[PDB]
Amino acid sequence: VCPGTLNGLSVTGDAENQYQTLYKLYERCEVVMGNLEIVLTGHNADLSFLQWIREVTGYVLVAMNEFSTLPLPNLRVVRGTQVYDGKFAIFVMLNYNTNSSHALRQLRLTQLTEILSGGVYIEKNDKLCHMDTIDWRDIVRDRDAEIVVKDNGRSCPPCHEVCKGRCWGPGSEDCQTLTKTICAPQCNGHCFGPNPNQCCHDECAGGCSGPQDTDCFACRHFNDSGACVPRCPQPLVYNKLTFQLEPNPHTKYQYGGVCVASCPHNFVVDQTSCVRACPPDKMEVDKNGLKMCEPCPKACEGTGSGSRFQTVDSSNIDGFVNCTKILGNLDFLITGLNGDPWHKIPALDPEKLNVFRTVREITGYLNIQSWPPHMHNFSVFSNLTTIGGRSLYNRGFSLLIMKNLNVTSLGFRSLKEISAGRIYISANRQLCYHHSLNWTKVLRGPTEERLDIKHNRPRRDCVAEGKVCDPLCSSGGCWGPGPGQCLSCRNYSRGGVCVTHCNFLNGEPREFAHEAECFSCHPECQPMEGTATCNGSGSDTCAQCAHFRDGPHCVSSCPHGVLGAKGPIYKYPDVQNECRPCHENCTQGCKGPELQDCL
Amino acid sequence: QVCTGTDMKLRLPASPETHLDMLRHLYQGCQVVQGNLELTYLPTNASLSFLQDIQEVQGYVLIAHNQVRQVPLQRLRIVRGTQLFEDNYALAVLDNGGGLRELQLRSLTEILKGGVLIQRNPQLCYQDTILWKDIFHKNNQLALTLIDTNRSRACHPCSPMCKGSRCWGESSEDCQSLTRTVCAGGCARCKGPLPTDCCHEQCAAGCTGPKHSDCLACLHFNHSGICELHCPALVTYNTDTFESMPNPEGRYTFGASCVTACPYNYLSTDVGFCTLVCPLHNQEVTATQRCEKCSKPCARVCYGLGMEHLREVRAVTSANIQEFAGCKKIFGSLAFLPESFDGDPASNTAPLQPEQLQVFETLEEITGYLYISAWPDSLPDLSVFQNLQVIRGRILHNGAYSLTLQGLGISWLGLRSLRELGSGLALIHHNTHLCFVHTVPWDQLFRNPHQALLHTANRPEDECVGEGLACHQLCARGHCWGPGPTQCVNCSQFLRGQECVEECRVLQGLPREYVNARHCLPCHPECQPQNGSVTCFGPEADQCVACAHYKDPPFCVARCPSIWKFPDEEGACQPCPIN
Amino acid sequence: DIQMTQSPSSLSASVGDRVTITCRASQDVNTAVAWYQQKPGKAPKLLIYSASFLYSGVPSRFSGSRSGTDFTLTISSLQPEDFATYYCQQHYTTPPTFGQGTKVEIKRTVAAPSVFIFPPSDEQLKSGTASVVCLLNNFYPREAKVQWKVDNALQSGNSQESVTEQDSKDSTYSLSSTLTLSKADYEKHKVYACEVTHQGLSSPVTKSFNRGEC
Amino acid sequence: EVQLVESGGGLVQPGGSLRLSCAASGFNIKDTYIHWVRQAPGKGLEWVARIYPTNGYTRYADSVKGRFTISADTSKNTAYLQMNSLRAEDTAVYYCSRWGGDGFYAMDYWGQGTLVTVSSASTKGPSVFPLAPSSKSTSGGTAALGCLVKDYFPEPVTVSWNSGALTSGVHTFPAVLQSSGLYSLSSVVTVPSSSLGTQTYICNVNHKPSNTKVDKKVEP
Amino acid sequence: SHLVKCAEKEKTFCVNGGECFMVKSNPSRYLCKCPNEFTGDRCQNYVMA
Ligand SMILES: *[C@@H]1O[C@H](CO)[C@@H](O[C@@H]2O[C@H](CO)[C@@H](O[C@@H]3O[C@H](CO)[C@@H](O)[C@H](O[C@H]4O[C@H](CO)[C@@H](O)[C@H](O)[C@@H]4O)[C@@H]3O)[C@H](O)[C@H]2NC(C)=O)[C@H](O)[C@H]1NC(C)=O
Ligand SMILES: *[C@@H]1O[C@H](CO)[C@@H](O[C@@H]2O[C@H](CO)[C@@H](O)[C@H](O)[C@H]2NC(C)=O)[C@H](O)[C@H]1NC(C)=O
Ligand SMILES: *[C@@H]1O[C@H](CO)[C@@H](O[C@@H]2O[C@H](CO)[C@@H](O)[C@H](O)[C@H]2NC(C)=O)[C@H](O)[C@H]1NC(C)=O
Ligand SMILES: *[C@@H]1O[C@H](CO)[C@@H](O)[C@H](O)[C@H]1NC(C)=O
Ligand SMILES: *[C@@H]1O[C@H](CO)[C@@H](O)[C@H](O)[C@H]1NC(C)=O
Ligand SMILES: *[C@@H]1O[C@H](CO)[C@@H](O)[C@H](O)[C@H]1NC(C)=O
Ligand SMILES: *[C@@H]1O[C@H](CO)[C@@H](O)[C@H](O)[C@H]1NC(C)=O
Ligand SMILES: *[C@@H]1O[C@H](CO)[C@@H](O)[C@H](O)[C@H]1NC(C)=O
Repeated sequence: VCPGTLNGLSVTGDAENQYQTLYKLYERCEVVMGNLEIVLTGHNADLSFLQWIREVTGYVLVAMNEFSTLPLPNLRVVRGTQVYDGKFAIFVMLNYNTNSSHALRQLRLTQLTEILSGGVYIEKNDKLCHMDTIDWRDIVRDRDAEIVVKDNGRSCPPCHEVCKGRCWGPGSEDCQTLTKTICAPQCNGHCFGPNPNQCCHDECAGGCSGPQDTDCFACRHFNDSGACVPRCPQPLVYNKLTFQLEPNPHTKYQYGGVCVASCPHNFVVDQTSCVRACPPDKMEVDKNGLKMCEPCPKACEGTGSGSRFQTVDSSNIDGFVNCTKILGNLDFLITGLNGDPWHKIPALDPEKLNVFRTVREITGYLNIQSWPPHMHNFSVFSNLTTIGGRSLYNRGFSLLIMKNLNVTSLGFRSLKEISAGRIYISANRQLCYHHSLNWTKVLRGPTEERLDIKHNRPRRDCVAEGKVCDPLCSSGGCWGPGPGQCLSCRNYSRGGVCVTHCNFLNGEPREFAHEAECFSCHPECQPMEGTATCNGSGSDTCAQCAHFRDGPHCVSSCPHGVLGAKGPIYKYPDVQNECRPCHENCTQGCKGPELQDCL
Repeated sequence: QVCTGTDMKLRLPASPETHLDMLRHLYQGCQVVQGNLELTYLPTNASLSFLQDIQEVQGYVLIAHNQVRQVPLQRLRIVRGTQLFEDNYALAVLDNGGGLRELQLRSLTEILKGGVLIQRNPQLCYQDTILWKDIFHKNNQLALTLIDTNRSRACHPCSPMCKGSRCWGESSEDCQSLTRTVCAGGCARCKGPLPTDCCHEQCAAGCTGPKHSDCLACLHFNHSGICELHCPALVTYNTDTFESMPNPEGRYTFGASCVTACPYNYLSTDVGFCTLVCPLHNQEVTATQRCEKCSKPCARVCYGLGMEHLREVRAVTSANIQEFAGCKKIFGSLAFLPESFDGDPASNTAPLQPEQLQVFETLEEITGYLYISAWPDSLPDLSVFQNLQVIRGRILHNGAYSLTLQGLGISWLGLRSLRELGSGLALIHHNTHLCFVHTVPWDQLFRNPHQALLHTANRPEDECVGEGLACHQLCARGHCWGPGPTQCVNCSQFLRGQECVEECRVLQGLPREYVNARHCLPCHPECQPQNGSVTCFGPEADQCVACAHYKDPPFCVARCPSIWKFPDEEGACQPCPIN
Repeated sequence: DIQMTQSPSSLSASVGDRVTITCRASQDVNTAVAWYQQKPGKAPKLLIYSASFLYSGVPSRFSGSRSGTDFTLTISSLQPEDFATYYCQQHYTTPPTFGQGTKVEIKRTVAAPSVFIFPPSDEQLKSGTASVVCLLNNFYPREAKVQWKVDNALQSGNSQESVTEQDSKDSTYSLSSTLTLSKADYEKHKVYACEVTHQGLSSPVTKSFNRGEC
Repeated sequence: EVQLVESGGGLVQPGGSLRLSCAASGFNIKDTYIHWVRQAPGKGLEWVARIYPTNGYTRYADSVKGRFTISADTSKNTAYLQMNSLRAEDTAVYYCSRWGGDGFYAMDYWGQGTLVTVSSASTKGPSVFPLAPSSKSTSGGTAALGCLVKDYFPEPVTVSWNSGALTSGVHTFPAVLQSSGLYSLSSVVTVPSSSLGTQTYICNVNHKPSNTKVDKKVEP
Repeated sequence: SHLVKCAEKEKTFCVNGGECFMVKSNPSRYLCKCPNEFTGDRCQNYVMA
């Protein structure tokens, strides 16, 4: 299983670089989570490594290349979740050299059984044979899909006679197997034999080895522990006679096409389904560990796949104004800063990035591949507390920092956890202070295989130059050189900043401890010397009253003209500076408890 | 097309006289029975032709204690047996001795659950001729058959046309067809002996063709003509983007078919089921109703009989009368039995008193049925429920009745607020003192075509008229719940509020009023009565012709408020110079 | 329904001058009349209630009086800040009803506008249209005469104009006149010009530009 | 003093409906008379309706009887006005006000008002066409530069310079209705001619109804 | 081959030094040749590792 690609017809590097890229990605890939794109491949390419591909999630795009065959003998199902040109699941274009020296001759997709969505487009292939020898409607599920097979071959040979006129090539091994157009009337689907009793299950994608929901090659909807089902087991059982709904003791959540006992911690639960974000009329609500959709707050959407924005940009960034939680990914690409003339988009004023200083949560990945040259950090994300990892870059990484030439520190000082995905930090020639960080305290779950922090400023020099975090910080490291960037302080913290001590027994601004954080004492609290001033910021948590005592509370003075449940309250100070109620017949105060003491 | 069944089993009918009418109203014109089909205690020469339309029964079919020779259920194709009669029987024919001679269940080709019980029917000829094994669905079933052959009847052999000597009766049309035991391969149902005759797997009673659109009846579920495993979800899930989506083609599941919306009295749900019940941790919310999830702790719910801790309780007694205190809507039924007003020496439970029934004074809605077969002789009416507006009938007595009054001494109903009977039949009988039955606009209370009033042995209309007992002369159309001007449905003059009157006190009287939608509402207290003219135009102090005292613009005032104001020479409040 | 006639609908007085606004009720409503003041861009606010009484929070500059059905709102010293629409409203019957409303202008000397002309933007021309703008800045009174004569061709029916609110300091107005052309109508013309006259202008002023020169 | 905040405004088509609200703070609306008043463009004030939650009585102007319903929620301390069967002539700014006090019956409490536009026309974001300064925009020692905002709907559209940094010498001219059915707005600033090409002059046009923001630099 | 160079306006299509060229095809089809370190349809993204 591997991530697929999405470059369209474009390529990277020369023919060899492109080949090696194709090789490495699909070297042992069975299921392509994306498109299969083979463009400008030379005739000397060994593509036999593609032999293991069984399923393609998106489209298959083969164009402008020259090689004799396309070695995908085990490809059975093309899902067409992505359709090239919005029309066809399979593209075969211009697969020949104009000098006629080399050309594509065969596809040999002898196991191709079903295309769940999209049509087929095979055009301009001067020597491509046996394209009109395929009963394409046996393969394409959508009867309304367009199928184009035109300019393909001229002097091409007939199929082997055993093929009965249908083949993917000249050999007997190339004969096409029909699975639908030869079925009994009762089937309305693919079969594994001509009999009415040999029809494949409705939930079956591609062919099958039997009639059961467990006999199928691949599922159309959900895979429930081996069975292909239209849905996971529902929370309620419907009684068709009494119109009742009874509790279902055995439920599974819908998650990415597989039924699971419980939803992952970083996904919000819609009514029985793990979702990347709730429907437009619902909001996320915290319950017992899980988050749940309920009948809203600002729908502040992110960039990347599932969004119209490829990057934060001069025309996009204003959407994040007063945003505290980004519903999606967050890409910063080079063009998102330099500008993109193709769309008449101007450069982004770097200081507009300050708009992100209010964002605490990103539900997707954070991808920074470019950052303004005068900035040496990502302190603009200092307010970031968590990365969801519900959507992942190249289906793997939740945090990506690449080639930030002038960045020395990371920031994200408020960042506590990354719920999912891998971390990739590389080519940051100046990045220094990340070396000491204990990622096991931030990234949830096992991290040994998920951390890639290679090819950055050498630790030898980082340390040798003295570029280390304030030593007062505990094991776990810092996001930068300051105590305010410390993950966990050795002693106490103030305002989140690592400090040596609190002003408990001394110091004008007397404090008290709470969770190793220094908190100030009540304003009316009497400063103590040699002992703790207070055990709280309350008027009743101080060791001694600095002024006057009103019952349980220390006050600056005894109250006059205060309205309580009994009306206006007036109290006077005693010789002990304790407060007492004035005579009931007093005016605006008193000097004592007696009537004659009234003002 | 679709109606509900009944729940009597072998219990006698409350009113043998109206029993046949009951069945007709319930089943006439029905194709699908959302309930059990029960035809019991029928007389000879019964007009049962109304049953000819029935094709499917969701529950069981019970025919018992009938003197009829035949029951016209020729079109019945499926007995689904969701509920089964006794020892897992889908079909039961008992003690029909008069008595049945033929089954005539020509179209019956499928039973999904349960067996067949035919006993003590000393006329019946073909109970042991039918190949019940074929009728039983392929799926594992008890499929127990108890066939009593002690018919004591000389019966004719099946028609020559009935190859295999399998028939439901003596006619050629009665020949039994076989759909399973004659199939090729492993096909559950077929049109014939060939592989080409196999029916689609979603077909139940058989088919007219190979497609799921050709089914005679659906095995799992009927979606607008197409037999399918499930009703299309209202909301779907994208497995590639991990997102839920609205489904334009999504539908609600009602019984065994899709609907675009739930039928009246049924709740919609977010799972897409139509229910008579709102599941735990949810609320019933109006718009049309739906059941919504509780996001915050659920509100107090009052329950009636048949629900929760009262599920096993037969009637309201002094032991549980208090549970209805402060209730406006009761989730469940109410029932007042002789044991409710008499005592119980066993449980040592006191009888209900007239002053205790007052707990229902605040009651506006009953989700179940109201069954009153006993009532205090000190109460000439049911006015304790005068504020009752709606009876939903989601729970029915004997599966048929939502409002039943039997053996009461009440002279009139007095249920003036009652405006809707959401479902179920009404039965009023043996109320020999009860007059005001025919004075009620029952057609305005019923909502379903299958609803009707059944009545007998109530006070004779002639006696009511002879004594001059009738609706008030100001009562529109003569439609009333009782003899008083306060019990009238609508007034031909003015409603006043809760009493028909000739006019409002607009031109004459001290306590002057104004007209508002034929109601008579009081003029503001600060308003001056106008003799021979209109005192006021509304209830507010700025809607009067003249002030009773003096003005405080724009409103009339008795005395100025303390901006401290005083009554000036203008005859109006002005800000004071003394502060 | 009590009708309220308010007058004058327009007054003009210098700063520090005394200004009186009156309204006549169709009925004797005692003192059940209030005066409200609406500043540009703001909701109406209360000044005077019960005919003559000053509401707390309201500048002492205002007071009122009553004689029969005639009510008066008086300001002893008109300020620039008092440039607003005043309303006389009765609160005697229901509905409450308003008069037409009165505006008060700050009187000052007559002065000519500063006149200049803009060309269409390049991006606009590329959009298939063109807007040519002639603007009269900082003048009084608000009345002015602006004529479009492109290549001496007088334009009409293809222009719109707008007038700003009275300046809070100089008691002046500005006037902007926009001439609408299609790209084709713009191209066929070479010399665009705006002829402006004013009461405070001793000599008519014309500004112009050439297409392609900006 | 008290705080009154109107909302619920925006664009509605004729025959449709719009629900206005006005939140109150500093007092309990329950005990006072709640009024709505509307002002059509170019017109004076028209009284619409009142609710008096204490007894729940309402009154309406003849102009809205049978169409508008007024109410309030004393638990939300918020006033509401449900306007049905709206027509183009109902375009106005709708103000909320209250008669604070017991014997005091004048509108001492006022909000800001919200604009209700009733029109079959759909919304439209503005096109901004920056008007460069030149020797022909020069008068004495100063020169004008500006921006024209064309074809937007509905009004208003908010226009400022340099994100609000430049307000001095800035003159914004009230919108007019174009034959297109859309509105036109203009704004200019007069500056020392020596500042041209040196001082940033960006016209910032914000049209909420269409989620459209256009930033145009004005220069030769 | 099947390829031609982009027009000066079309060349704007590719970024980060990507070379713009076109397929000789009723609709215009843009391709870039990215530097080894760049990928994406316009060479807008960096290649990881
Ligand atoms: C799945 O559900 C659909 C929806 O209900 C269902 O379609 C319905 O089938 C019934 C037949 O069972 C149709 O009822 C007929 O409608 C025609 C209309 O002209 C009538 O003429 C028919 O009358 C016959 O029966 C009468 C008995 O009283 C005779 O007197 C008369 O002469 C005819 O013989 C009968 O009423 C119904 O109209 C359709 N509904 C729709 C919308 O088409 C479908 O059959 C179900 N399929 C399965 C497998 O369950
Ligand atoms: C449904 O999912 C199950 C896994 O839960 C698949 O079964 C696995 O298939 C792989 C294929 O190489 C085997 O290596 C595993 O050992 C299998 N696991 C088990 C428990 O058998 C199954 O093939 C999937 N079916 C479909 C149609 O997708
Ligand atoms: C990095 O974090 C990990 C996990 O918190 C630390 O490993 C734990 O160390 C404590 C020390 O007492 C042990 O009690 C735990 O059992 C260890 N956890 C596991 C999974 O082994 C690790 O020591 C930290 N490293 C640094 C430099 O702080
Ligand atoms: C919301 O946006 C406004 C825009 O000016 C800003 O002033 C305000 O501070 C923002 N509120 C926040 C960040 O909570
Ligand atoms: C982050 O970069 C800014 C750029 O001026 C700098 O002022 C600031 O001190 C840096 N923060 C840290 C922790 O280095
Ligand atoms: C978010 O930014 C505000 C800005 O004042 C700051 O006070 C607050 O502590 C920040 N929150 C986090 C999680 O850092
Ligand atoms: C009734 O049928 C049962 C079936 O086994 C038989 O044993 C019994 O003798 C029959 N009774 C009579 C009276 O024929
Ligand atoms: C009484 O009948 C009249 C007939 O028009 C109807 O308008 C009125 O609403 C009815 N009153 C009641 C209480 O139904």
